[PDB]
Amino acid sequence: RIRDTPEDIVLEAPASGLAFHPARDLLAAGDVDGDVFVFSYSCQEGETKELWSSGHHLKACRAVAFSEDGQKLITVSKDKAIHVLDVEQGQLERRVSKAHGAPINSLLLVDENVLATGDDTGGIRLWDQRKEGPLMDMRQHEEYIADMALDPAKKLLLTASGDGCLGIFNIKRRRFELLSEPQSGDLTSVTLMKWGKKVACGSSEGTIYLFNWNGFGATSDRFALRAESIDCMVPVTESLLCTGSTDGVIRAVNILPNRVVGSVGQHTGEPVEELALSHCGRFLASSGHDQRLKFWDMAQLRA
Repeated sequence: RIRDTPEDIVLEAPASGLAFHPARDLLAAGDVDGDVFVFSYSCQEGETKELWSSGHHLKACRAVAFSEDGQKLITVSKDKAIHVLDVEQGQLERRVSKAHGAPINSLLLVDENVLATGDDTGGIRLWDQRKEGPLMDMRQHEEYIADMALDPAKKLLLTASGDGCLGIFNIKRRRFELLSEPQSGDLTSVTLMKWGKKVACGSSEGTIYLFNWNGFGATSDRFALRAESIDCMVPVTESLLCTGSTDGVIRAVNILPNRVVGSVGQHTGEPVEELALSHCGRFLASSGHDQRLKFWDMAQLRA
């Protein structure tokens, strides 16, 4: 009998890296040991299987992303390397060792050639797969790069840091633009909302900060959740996003009107590490310190 969502995936180690394939029912995870798994998921009971694993990283895999063409999975690690794996069978195509001088925490694919990486000391690098060495090396942030987001127009890279600042970098000019005023909370998460008009940042105090597009110096608005922290966010619509917190609860949050819509689900009393949205829009995945990937029905929520 086929369910509304795929069954839970049980892991041997908790995963901070999580991403959905842009055209196939595949979910990638990277774990605290450094291993990388790709799972073929299905709403049919018992039909969700491990497709492949890759154990090439030497330390914790902090982030993973599928290329837009669906052929590659790019991964970054505490081992200070970037990996490029083939989606067919997880074969390592490329390892860039000592890509940063510190552990890498964040990864964003700009286009088929260009990507950004963020490290635990706040360093940003931009890469082109066609060119040896970084396009840009920018160290204005003072603390870890938690998360990054991309201008729809692909001109600006937005960074959320533990230093409490939103960072702005110009990809095309290869330069630093500005750091926001620092917030009291560490900025754990950054996502574009309202057709690219608003930047929403989650904080270590359980606050969502809003910035206006091209008003990046200071917040235009803010509101608190009834949660000690927000540690991950993913947009579901132009007005709805989902948050994960250290209390293990996944919340649906509306933006302007700023309102918590409800709890989507929980990893009972275990921190939520990361969220991702299926290429079809139907499923939210959450990765928890309970060592589970859980799938949530977004059709229910989108109404």
